[PDB]
Amino acid sequence: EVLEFYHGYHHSEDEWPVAKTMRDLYDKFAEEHSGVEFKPTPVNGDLKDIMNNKVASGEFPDVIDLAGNAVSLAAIEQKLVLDLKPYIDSNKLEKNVGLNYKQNQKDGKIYTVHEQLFTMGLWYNKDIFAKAGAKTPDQWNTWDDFTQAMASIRKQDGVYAFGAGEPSIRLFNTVLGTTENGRKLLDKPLTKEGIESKEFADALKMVMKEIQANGSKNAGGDANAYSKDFQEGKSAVFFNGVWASGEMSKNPSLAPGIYPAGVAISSSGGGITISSKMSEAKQKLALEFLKYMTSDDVQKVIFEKVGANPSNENVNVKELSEKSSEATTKILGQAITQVKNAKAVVPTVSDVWGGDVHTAIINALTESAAENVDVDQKVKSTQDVLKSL
Ligand SMILES: CC(=O)N[C@H]1[C@@H](O[C@H]2[C@@H](O)[C@@H](CO)O[C@@H](O)[C@@H]2O[C@@H]2O[C@@H](C)[C@@H](O)[C@@H](O)[C@@H]2O)O[C@H](CO)[C@H](O)[C@@H]1O
Repeated sequence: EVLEFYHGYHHSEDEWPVAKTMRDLYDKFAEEHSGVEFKPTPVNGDLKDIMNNKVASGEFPDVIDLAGNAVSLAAIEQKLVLDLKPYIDSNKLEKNVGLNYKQNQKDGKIYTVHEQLFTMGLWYNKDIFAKAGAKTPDQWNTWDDFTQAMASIRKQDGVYAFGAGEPSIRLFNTVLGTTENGRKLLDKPLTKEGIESKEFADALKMVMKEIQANGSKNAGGDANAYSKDFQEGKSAVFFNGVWASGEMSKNPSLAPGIYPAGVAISSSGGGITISSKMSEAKQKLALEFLKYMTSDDVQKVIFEKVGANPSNENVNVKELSEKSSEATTKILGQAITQVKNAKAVVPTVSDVWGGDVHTAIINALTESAAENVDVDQKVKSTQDVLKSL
């Protein structure tokens, strides 16, 4: 028997050393293991496609690491996915899964566990801000402070303010969390009245206006294609998580911050997700793999080698940052501490409202960058699109 494990760590160690570290973690589990063999399969392209193509025709990949992506809602309805909570309970792994335990709980059931937490503030270039005379992220008490800082930076040439596209939903996600009503919207699945909802409409409009001011030229991509520009000093701010630290530590000009009014993103994300339709032996090896990726020793590697925030609460991130000589581990701990000490913390749209709502909002924010789009009627048509899904 073969247990197929799909992940997105396909990168050569020369393009992203983290991928190689992860792959070393996986086939070390394979060598550790009986009558069922573990087979890691690195996916080049969309991980959601592997899942969704199997969900159609009523199946599921044996094991998939969704890497922050949300579980298919159709997969849960058809119970293509195993409930992980009994095994966690049961093997005393509440602390090992950390934030996943409460946040990935859907009616007392856990369908996915992310070994790396979706801990997300933002990144900014200290030199570009200083030169523009722009308020740094710690000075952004309101949305208007952020937009005024962005306007100042655009008065300089050679640099654009920020990358828009996928990163622009992080602005929507956090600006919604600026009021109590917006925060409770992100506590439940999305409803028609929630879409409509002055807070939902205002957030949409604020961000779209800023994305349009940011320029249509600067909305053609995802976070991965904006990272290079930021490392090279071509942009002022970069909306990505703490896990960016390894790529970020190379340029000492760039620093962690969080979003206006002291808001940060703190969610689990989708992670290790396992099929319901397997023999007893490969189901228990798959749960053994969850146990492994979530163990004390692996999570130390998750923090120290992989520059990410571990799900395991037994790993002392601060003390490890304390005793490290690594620049990566230093700003990693700094970035995590900022999110942990945010005035308000929100989950990702993807986690709470699902992958479809995530994608629809990203598309609408991207489309709004076009110079000929009226923001008011775009907001209205965006909320028209959300109600239908
Ligand atoms: C769902 C989502 O918004 N994912 C974005 C995000 O993903 C990264 C985080 O989930 C991080 C947590 O520490 O783990 C990273 O592995 C993950 O990166 C992505 O997934 C892995 C498996 C690889 O395929 C990576 O190349 C891929 O980026 O952040 C990235 C940018 O850092 C993207 O915006 C993702 O869309």
